Order: sequence, then C-alpha cells, then structure tokens
Amino acid sequence: KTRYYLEQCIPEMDDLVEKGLFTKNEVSLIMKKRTDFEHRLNSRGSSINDYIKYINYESNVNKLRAKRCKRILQVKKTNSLSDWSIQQRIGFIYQRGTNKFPQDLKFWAMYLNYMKARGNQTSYKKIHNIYNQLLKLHPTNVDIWISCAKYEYEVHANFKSCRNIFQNGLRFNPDVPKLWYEYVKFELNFITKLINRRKVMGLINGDIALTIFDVCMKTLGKHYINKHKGYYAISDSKMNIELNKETLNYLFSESLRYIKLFDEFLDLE
Amino acid sequence: MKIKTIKRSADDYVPVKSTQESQMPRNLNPELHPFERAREYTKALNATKLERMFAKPFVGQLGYGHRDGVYAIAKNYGSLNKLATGSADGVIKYWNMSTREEFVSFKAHYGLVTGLCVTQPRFHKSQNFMLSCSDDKTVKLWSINVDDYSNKNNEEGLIRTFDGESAFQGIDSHRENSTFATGGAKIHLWDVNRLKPVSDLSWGADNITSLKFNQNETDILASTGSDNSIVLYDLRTNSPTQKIVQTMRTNAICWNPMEAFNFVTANEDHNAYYYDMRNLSRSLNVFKDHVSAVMDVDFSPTGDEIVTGSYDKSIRIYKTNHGHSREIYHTKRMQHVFQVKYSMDSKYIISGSDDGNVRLWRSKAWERSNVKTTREKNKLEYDEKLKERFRHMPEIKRISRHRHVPQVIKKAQEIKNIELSSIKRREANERRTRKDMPYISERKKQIVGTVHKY
Amino acid sequence: VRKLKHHEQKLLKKVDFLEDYHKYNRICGDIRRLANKLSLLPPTDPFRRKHEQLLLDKLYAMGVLTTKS
Amino acid sequence: PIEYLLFEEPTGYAVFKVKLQQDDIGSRLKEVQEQINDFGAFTKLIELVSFAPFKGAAEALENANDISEGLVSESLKAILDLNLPKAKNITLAISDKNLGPSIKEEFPYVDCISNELAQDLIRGVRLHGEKLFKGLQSGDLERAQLGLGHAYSRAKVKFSVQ
Amino acid sequence: RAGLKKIDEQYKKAVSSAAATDYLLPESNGYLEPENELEKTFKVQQSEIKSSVDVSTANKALDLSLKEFGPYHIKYAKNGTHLLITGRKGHVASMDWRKGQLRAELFLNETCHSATYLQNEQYFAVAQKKYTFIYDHEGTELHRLKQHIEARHLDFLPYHYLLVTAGETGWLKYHDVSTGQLVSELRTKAGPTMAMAQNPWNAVMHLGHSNGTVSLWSPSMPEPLVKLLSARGPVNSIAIDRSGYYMATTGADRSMKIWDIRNFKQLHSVESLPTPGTNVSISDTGLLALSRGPHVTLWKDALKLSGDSKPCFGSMGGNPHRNTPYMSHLFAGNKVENLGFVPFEDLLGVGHQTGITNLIVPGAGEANYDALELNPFETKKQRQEQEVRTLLNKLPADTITLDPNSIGSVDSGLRSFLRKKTQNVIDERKLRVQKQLDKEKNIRKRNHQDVIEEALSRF
Amino acid sequence: NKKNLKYQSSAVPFPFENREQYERSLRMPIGQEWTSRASHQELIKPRIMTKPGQVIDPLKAP
RNA sequence: UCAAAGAGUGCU
Repeated sequence: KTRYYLEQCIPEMDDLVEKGLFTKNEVSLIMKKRTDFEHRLNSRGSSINDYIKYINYESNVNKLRAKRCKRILQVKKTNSLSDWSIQQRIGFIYQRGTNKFPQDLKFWAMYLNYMKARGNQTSYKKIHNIYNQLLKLHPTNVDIWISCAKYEYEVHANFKSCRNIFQNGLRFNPDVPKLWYEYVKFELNFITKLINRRKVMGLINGDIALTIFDVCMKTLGKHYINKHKGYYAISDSKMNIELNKETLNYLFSESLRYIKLFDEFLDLE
Repeated sequence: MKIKTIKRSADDYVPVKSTQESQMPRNLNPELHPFERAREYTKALNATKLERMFAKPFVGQLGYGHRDGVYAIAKNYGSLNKLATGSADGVIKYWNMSTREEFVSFKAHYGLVTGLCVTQPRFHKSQNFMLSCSDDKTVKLWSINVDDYSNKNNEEGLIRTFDGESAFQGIDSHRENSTFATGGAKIHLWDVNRLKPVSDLSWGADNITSLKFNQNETDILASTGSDNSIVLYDLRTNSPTQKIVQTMRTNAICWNPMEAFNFVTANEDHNAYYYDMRNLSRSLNVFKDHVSAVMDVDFSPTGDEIVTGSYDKSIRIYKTNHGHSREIYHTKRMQHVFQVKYSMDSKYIISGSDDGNVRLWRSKAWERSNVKTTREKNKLEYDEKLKERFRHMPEIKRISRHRHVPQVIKKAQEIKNIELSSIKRREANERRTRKDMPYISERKKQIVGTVHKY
Repeated sequence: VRKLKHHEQKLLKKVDFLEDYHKYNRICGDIRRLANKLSLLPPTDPFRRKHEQLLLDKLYAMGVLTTKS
Repeated sequence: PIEYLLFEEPTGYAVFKVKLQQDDIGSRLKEVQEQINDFGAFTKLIELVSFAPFKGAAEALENANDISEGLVSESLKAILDLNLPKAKNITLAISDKNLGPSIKEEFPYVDCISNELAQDLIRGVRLHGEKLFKGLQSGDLERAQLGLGHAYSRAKVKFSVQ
Repeated sequence: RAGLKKIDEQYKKAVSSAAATDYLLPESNGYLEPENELEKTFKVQQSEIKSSVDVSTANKALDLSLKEFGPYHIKYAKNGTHLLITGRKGHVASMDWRKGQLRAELFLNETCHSATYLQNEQYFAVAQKKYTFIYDHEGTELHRLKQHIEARHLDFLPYHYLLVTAGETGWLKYHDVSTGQLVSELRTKAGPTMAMAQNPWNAVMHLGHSNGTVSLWSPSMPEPLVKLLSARGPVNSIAIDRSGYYMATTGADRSMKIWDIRNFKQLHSVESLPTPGTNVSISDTGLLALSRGPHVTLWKDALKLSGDSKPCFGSMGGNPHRNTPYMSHLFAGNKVENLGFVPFEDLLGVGHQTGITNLIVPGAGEANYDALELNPFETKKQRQEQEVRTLLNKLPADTITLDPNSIGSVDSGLRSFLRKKTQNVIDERKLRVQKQLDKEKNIRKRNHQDVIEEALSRF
Repeated sequence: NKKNLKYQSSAVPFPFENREQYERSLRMPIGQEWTSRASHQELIKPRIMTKPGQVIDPLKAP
C-alpha cells in the first residue's frame, strides 16, 4: 500500500505550491525523497533507523517551510493544510515504528520527547495514552514508570496520579530498591511542599514515608531470599544462616541509603 | 545552449537493497491506458466464469440429524453457534454447530413437535433455555448446559410444563420480556412464571397454524389461520388489530429486522408475498420462482435478502427489491424442505427436511470464510462491482444466470409457463369484445378481502 | 511461458504457441492417399493396375517392402 | 465475542488482543484452519500487547505450580488488572476452565472463555511462539521449558540432593 | 436530476484524483529553447548536443556501422528495452542496447524486409521473402506460417495478441499468437499495400495503396470502415500520433498531409518538400519526424489545429507564424531506411545502409512511464506474470470497434405422414387468426381517425 | 459501421433509473489503471458490509 | 558465467 501513503501527501504538496512557498520542481524533489523512504519503510529488512532517517527528514522540511513562510509570505502562520500537515505526519511516522518495533526503548523516548515539546499541538491525554501502551508493553522496566510519574508531577503536578504510578509500580517490580528509593523521595517531595505551602499560608495571614521505608525491607528481603536460593529451599542450616546474612547485609545497605536520603530534607524532623 | 534530457537515477528505480521493494512508478494519463471499456468487460466476463467454478454452497450437515422429519428450527438470537431443532418423532435437539455436534438430545413429547423457540426466561451464562410445544397438549420449558463461559464449576432437563386444553401448533417468544405466545385452537399469551395462559387472544373460532413475534416493535404479533387468513395483534392493547383473508393458506411468516413495518409471508400458491403493515390491501413485492408450496421463509439479519423453503426440493434466496431468485440450492438426498433459516451472521443458511438431516448452506457460494489480506479483499471487491456494472451484458447473463436445476423442477416450470401463456392468450382474446374489464394488479389478485377498509 | 496456475489453466487453454520425421510422415501419408485414389478408380480399366503394380515395384526396389506385396 | 487472550510462557505471561474474530460458524472448515497455521493470516487475528517476564527461576516454578492447580498468582493478578478494562463484561480467553473461577473471583468484571474457538487461538499463539512477540525479549522458549520441566517435575517427587 | 448530478460529481472527483496523481509523476520531458533569439533550434548541431548530455546518455546513444547485409530496418520494443534490427539481405539480431548483450543472432541469407517483437523480447517474428518466420528467444524457429506469404509489413496488437501482415497479393492475414490460429483473411481490393500503420487508440489498421486511398481495417469487420485518399501519389508510410487523434502521411508526389482520425479532416498540407519522404514517425510527445533522402527534419508542436502550428521548412523571413524545424539533421552519403522513436527514452532511432544510429532529442520520449503497462526495469520474474496477466486479459478480435467508448452501450410410415398434415393445418390456422387480429387492428385505426345517392344509400 | 448486438445491454442495470445515467457510469472507469489508489477504495466499496464472527443485532429504537 | 526453465525455504 505504498501509493496510499504517497496520496495523503498530495494535498499539502498542492498547498505548498499554491502558497508559493515551494516551486513545482522543488516540491517534486521533496516527494522523491518521501517516496524512497516509504518504500524502505514498507519493505523487508526495514529497521528502526529507517524511521529515524525519515523522521528527521520532514523535521527539516518543517523548518524550511517556516522560514520560507516569513521570507516570502511574511506571515507567522498561513491558515492552510501546510501548517499542521508535517507535524501530523511526524506523529504518523512514529506510531508505525513503535508498533513495528516496540522493543527499542530509545524510539519510544523520542516519540514522547518530540510530543512533550509540542504541548499545545498535542494534548496531555495523548501523552498519557502513549505511556499507557509503553508501560503496558514493558511493566518490568522501572525507568519507564518513574518517567510517566515524572511527567505528571512537574507538567501537571498531579500527586494523586503520580502516587498511583509509583503505587502501581511497586506491585509489578517490588524487587527493585530504586523504585522504592524514588517513591520515598516522591513521598517526601510531597510533604515538604505542603509544609512550605503551610509556612507561606501563615506568612500571608513524614511517617507515611517511614511506612514505605518499613514495607521496603519486607519485600526486598523476601525477594533477596528467593534469589540466591533458586527453585529449591537450601537444606544446609549453615547456608540458611548465611542466606540470612546476605539478606541482612543487603537490608542494612538499603537502609543506609535512606539515612542519606533524609539528610537533604531540612524541614522535616 | 539550454538543454535537459530525460535522466534516470538508477538508485531510485533499482533499490540498492536486494530486499527493498523496487519503486513502482505510475502515471494516470489516459493515453497510457487504452481500451478502457473493453478491458473492464473482459475482467467482468472473466469474473463471472470464476464465480461459477467457485460456487461451492454446501459445507456440511449437523451431526447425524433427527430420526423422523425435521419440522421445527429455532436460532438463538444472542449466540451464533446454537440451534434448537425438533422432529415429529418427539425428540428435540440442541446443537453446537461450530463443532457440528449436539449439546444434548431430549425426548420431549409423545406426539409431534409442532413448534420450537429459544428464550431467556426471566424467573421471578452457563445455561440456555428452549421452549417446545406439541400436539399432545403441553408446552415444556427445558434447560441445557452450555460451554460458552467457564465462570462456574447443572440441573439439565425439564424445568416447567404448561398443560393446555387443546393441541398447540406454533410457539414464539417475546424478545424483551419472558412472555411467549402459543398457537393452538386459540392463540394464547403465556408467562413463564404462570402455568395457565395469562391472556386469551382470538378474533374468532378459526384455529391458528403459525405465529411470529416482532423484533423491532416487539409488542406486535402476527399469526396465520387455516381459513387462509393473516391476523395482526398488538400486546399494548391486548387485542387483535387486522386481518386479510388470502386466496391460499400461508404456512410461515418472517418480519424484516431492518424495517419494523415490513414482513414476508410463505404462501401455498408457490409464491412468497412481501407486505407493509399499515396498508395491507396490497403487497410490497411478490416472489414467484418456486414450483411447489413455500413452507418457510426467513429474513436475513442484514434485512436485504430473503430465503424460501418449498416442497419442490429446493431453497431459493431472493433480493428484497427483485422479484426472482438469484440462486438455487438442491440435492438428491434432500426430500422436502419445511424449514429454512439464516445464520444470524448472515453468512450461512440452516435447512431442515423430512429426511431427518439438518444442513448448512452458504449464503454466498463463491465466498470463503478465511481471513483475507488487504490485497485480496480489494480484488474480490473489484469483481463484485464490475459484475454489478455489467450485469445485463448478454454473455455475462448467460454464464451468471445458468444454474444446474434438477430435471423435475425445470419440467414443472416449462409446464407452468405454458398454462400462464394459455391463460394470458385467453383473456387477451376476451379483451377484444367485452367492454368492462378492470385490470387486476399482480399485487392485488391474491387478496380476497380485508375487514378494515381504508 | 511460466507454468500457469490452476485457475489460469481453466480460464485460458492451448496458449502454448509461439527426432523429426515430418518429411517421412509426408511420404507415408502421400503413398496412402495415392493408394486410396487408385482404389476409387474402377476395377477394370488397365491404367491404374499398371500404376499400382509400378508403385509396388518402385517401393520394393528400395527395401521399404522386404517382400513383394 | 472474544477480545482479550491470556497466553502463558516459560519466559513470562503474554496477553493478546483479538482484532478480528474468526468465523465461529465455519471453525471446522479447512480454509480458516489453514489461517491458524499461516503466520500472515494469524497476525491479522490477534496482536501482542502485554509481556511481563517472570523475575527469575524461583518465581516461575511458583507460578508453574499455581497454574497447574488453577490458581491466580500475584504476578498473574498484576498483568490482568493492568490490561483488562474495568468495563458489558470484558471477555477473556483462557486455556483452562479450572482457572476461570479463580479469575472471576479476583476480577468480577471479566468473563472467561475456554471453548474450542479459544483453544484454536491458544494453539496458534503457541504455534508461532516468539514470532508473535515482534522481537520482545522472550529468551528462548525451548530451553526455558526444559529448565522448568526439571523444576516442575522434581518438586512433586521431593527428590533431594540427599 | 440529483442522480445525474451525483454521477457527474463522482466523475469530477475522478479527474481531481487524476490531477492529484499528476503531481506524483516523477520527472519531466526534455526541452531545447535558445538563450538568444538569434540562436535557432534547427541551427544547433547534434555534435553540440551530444557534448551537452551526460556520459551515460552518450553511452545510451548507440551507433554501429556494418555493411554486410544493408540496409537494416530498426524496430523498438514497446517497452523500448530490446532492439531488433533486420538487414535487407537477411541478417536479423535481437539485442538490448542498454545491456550490451546480444540476445540471438540469425545469419540466414534470405531477403528480409521487416521484423518485430510480438509480445515480449523473448518471442519475435522476422519476415522472410515469400513467407513469415517466427523465431524463439533462443533463436530457434518455432514455426513457419504458410498462410502469411510475401509480406513486408508486420504489426502486432499488444492487447488483442494479433499479428497483421500486408502484401502485394492484397490479402490481409490476421493471426493471433495465443490461440495460434489465423483470425481472418481479407483482400483489400485497393492493390498492393506500400504503407502499413496501427492506431493505438482504436487498434484499427491503416494501409496505403497506389491510388493513395487509406483503408481502415478491423479483424471483425468484412469491408473497410473508412476510405480516404490524402495524396495523389502512393502513400509510402503512415504514422499515427500516440493519442490517436492525429494521423500523418507521406505521398510519393512529395505532398504531406496531416489528418485527424476522430473528425476525419485534413489539418495541414505541405508541397514545398524537395523529395518524397522515405519515412515518417510521430513521437509520444506529439513531435513528428520526417526523413527525406539523407536529410531528417523534426517539427515541434506540429499536431495542433492552429495554422501557425503548421510545419514549414526553414522560415520565410523569420516569420513567427512559420514553424521552423525543431531540429534539422543531415547524414551525408547515406539514406534513411526507417525511423523509430525510442520508447520511454529521450532519443530517436534512424536506420541506414551504413548502420544504425540513435539521435538524442530533448522531449522526444515520454517524461514518465506507467510501470503497470510497461517497465524497462522489469525483472525476468515480473515479465512472466506480465504476459500471464496480459494473457488472462486478452481482448477478443470481435471487440475491435471504431470507438472503444461505444462498446457496452444499451440497445413412422403412414403415421409420420398423417402427423405432418396435422402440424400443417395447425400452422395455417395460426396464420389466418393473426390476419383477423391485424384486420381488427386496422378497423380501430379507421374508427379512431348527388342527392339521389343519399336518398338511395340505404338500399 | 453497424453496431454489434453482442456487446449491447439488454436493459438499464440497477440502481440507475434512466438510460442516460448508464452511459455516464460507463464513461467513469472503476479500474485502478485509470483511478487513484484512494479513489478506488470509494468507488469499489460495496453497499452492504459486515464483520465476521459478530452478531448483527437488528435495529434498536432510533 | 550469462542464458532460458523447474522444485522448496524465509518473509510482507
């Protein structure tokens, strides 16, 4: 269905010629590169780099159209299909590459970053959708889940949703101390802003993390026991003592980071 | 001086990759593509032949069938793979047609099974229910275990029996509510949670042979009488509404699922009549390609197509706006068709005959049930419209219209045509002299009278 | 051409256009026609009987007929 | 009426979405059956949406025992809830009828399917194996099966290095 | 009215879609316009143009000199990939000019007047004297046609898979390659066929004869659809533009005529020619090529109704209305046997006794080729489906019509003797009763539409 | 030049209500060799459709 | 090697 994709490019090509931004020969050259890429994308041996090589191409075309808009038309935005045609295409390139190659966490990353950058053009709901699928394909990668929890606590400052992410993550991957480490950091990120807000409130007029800390050891200890043990329980008593020791030493060292984490927080007791 | 010459970039036309698809240049200038009309005709004429060699309607039969002739078929309007079938032996069967086996087999009545309908009784997922009526003067509600869902894990067998003073000859269920109607010596409205008939409907003393509830305006009911009459009822008033007395008896009815006010009737004059509820003085359409009495008729859930079963050992399936059958299904082993019904996905036809076999037929003989590629669907989609464009071409008509019809039906038709010509010459001869003849519309000859004039 | 698929075979047939003994087949047939024409001529006129005998002798001189026939 | 499919692997749990529902009328005809064998046709039926690898060897055996007894593990309860919509009732295909009641208890909003139509899809998911994962890291199933085999087998016997 | 409007709107959407594809077309044709008005397109020499074009284009331009069996008639495959040249004394070689690989060579020492590919490069026919010979891809002869005798002209219809031959016998042989059977034999009754041509638009053959009348011929039809004489002298060659609208001819009396096939009207007549044209060719772009003795002169924008578009040799005081030759080229000490445009290529072929050479001409070839019809880049595997799918879509000979659009319109013992008497007396009774009906039918029309005699009218 | 009876429609095909309507469609080509890929999907598209394996539940109250 | 013809594999 190579022609189907090329045909959707015809209306904007006509708009470019109609507005005078690009001449017919110049517009013809653009289509030639688009046609060559589309065959590369739809063929066998297509790799994620082909999406990346294409995705950069219309990005450059987008810049030139913007410059020629000011250079010829002397208009910031000409009300026609050309303005949003490329950006709609860019998202339309990304979703195929992500669907074709859900493995490449790198390609997911540009897709979110490209889209977060154009916040006005792309609603936050769609960014939530992409994270939903991205989280949904890779539940075991902590780096993803703190990423979506992050986007909603700075751009949106929704602690309820951000709580639900770190909340839901510890269920899927309770073994990773890092996600425990960040959730406690988020929990004390939250309390200080309220207390600082309370201090500001007075001027113009916590234990919850410890429970997360307490429950952190119980899960991590259990998981550290499951490993270094394999399928089967360890018959020898001395090893069973030893396996306790590594869990202990593991469960001391994790606690020692949390002692360091509190130090940065001056307001809290 | 200024010169440019046509220049090919070898990389563009021949990809550097062995795996990359070669660029597929197209130019839509009509001069590049001569003989526009001839090529489409040849593709049309080629498509029509291919349709014939691929016309493969029979798929299989349901298990081992019934012991005595099959005389009642009911589809589960909520599940695809499920039928309720009955035979005059007194046995009723509930089928898993996807596996072409029986869920369960039950000896319901001492006498003949004269009606069968599947319901969802609302007693005041894992089990399905069906209602059977017979000439032994009882109606029995049954329960069958089904394997649609595994959310549980029994009580399979008779649940309730309704005794009647007279024999029952038809049964159907109201779609929304548990109430069901039985057609005996009197048309009776029944409730599941009441053993006696809740309401007595009857225009007069004449019996009722068949009945069918509405699907869209479900409060309306139609029934057929042995006095060559069709009776309409409405439950919101709990009274009959209309009758028209017909020349011949009507054996079965089906109401159009897409038009609430439209219905078709299977008639005894080798015809099936399409009716409009509000003005029944005439018919909407007439279907006249059978040579024996039409026993059953069913509307497709698409609402655009109708299938008729007749006593002449054939199943004809007609377009709603066209008065002649587009297809015939027949077999040596099929003895008499009494029930024709549609798979409610509209892709298959379930038929029952007195040989005891319940058969699956394809609505589209040439179509195939596999999932097709995006390319594949386009070409099949191409042939249909191209055939649609060139339907009346002389060669395409000959190949498309040609069917292998059994010797007995063709002989009946050619005899049938002779009398009609023999009749037609006769009034034409009379028309030369007798002054006052009203031309009788073909849509109005078969009505005898209507009680309520309009 | 490439081997046509099953449906292609049904749609189109006999499209495969565009030691040899054709010369000898022509001789064998050409003799057969000559013998037939001689038979058509009546049984009594002397001309063919000289001729058919000449054909028997002419063929025998070669070895195509191992014996008189 | 099938929308979601639960498949279960040695490397992990895999949930599928059913884009197209195969003709349930004509399930036994050859042409639809050949589609199950054919990868191109089957990819049009379903597409992978979840894969949650097990953390390691120990957790796999614990699930291998739970699934054998038709029980829902914590890892299993994780992947379903993240995926199945709360919703009338979402329909899920599972190879085991015994596992059905367990899923229903945990999630009242899901109705389980184990009919031959579900079995047909489960067979084809299994037929293509890692091909349907579109390259998602599933290890190697044939090796992983053999390890869980000694692990699942030996557990019931209570063999020991003693 | 609304239904008619919706049908028109659907058509207007189709042309709009066709306009959309016009942007998709990859490249454009060539041009050749001077910087300075003094510079003339006819003044420019080919030696200057060959320098201008690319080295690859220089390699594409192919010139081979060989005298062994001269002269050589050149024919270009419809796709333009494979070249067939047939020597007058009898050497024919099948080869692809781009590849540089000779495909098959025949050294037969019999006078061959013309040759051509039939359906693909693989199968081609060479016209030997007094018979027609078909030669396989390998070069082996697959068959000899006894029905086709002593013909100089070989035509083939890609869509109808039919070969046409013309001879002094006057008999037109119509042979279908797929069925391997001769469709029909017809005698023109116009005498020997000096000129032969095909019109792609309607696939209607064009022939020239001594009277000069041109008779249009169809396989289905017994007698000529139209007969028109452009020139007093015999027409030595007939050319038909790619669109099929325009038709150009060369009479033996030096007089040129440009015609239009649809309206059957004569566009332009030229008698100022020094000598009768050996050959005529029309480009896919519409440019006409005329070869006269050793001079070949080309006119741009010739196929137009306007008088200023009329071709004119040189110019009369640089008059704008006068249309100068787009290019004028002369081969000294040489003669042009035939002219052939290189399909899908910006070149013109010219055949001689010295050899075969290609002349590069900006704008001569089509700018963009539709690959579904023909691809120069078709691999071997695609081509074998191309013939298969084209076989599946073979056009029957009967479908040939003057206008393609018109098609599809809407317009015992005693018992047997005693039996014979009964079927008779039945038959007369039928024949009498219709008279009574006919007579009664006459009465209704009549009804619908001396004093003494009036006194006596009653009696 | 008499026109051949073989290639003549016996009657105006449905759904067209007049003779002149039928020639207009014959002028308009359906083939992809003369129509764009997108324009084919609209001309080619059949009136009636369906999805395999699903209930075509009859019309609800409008 | 090209050159023409088969029969399987991978994959859209």
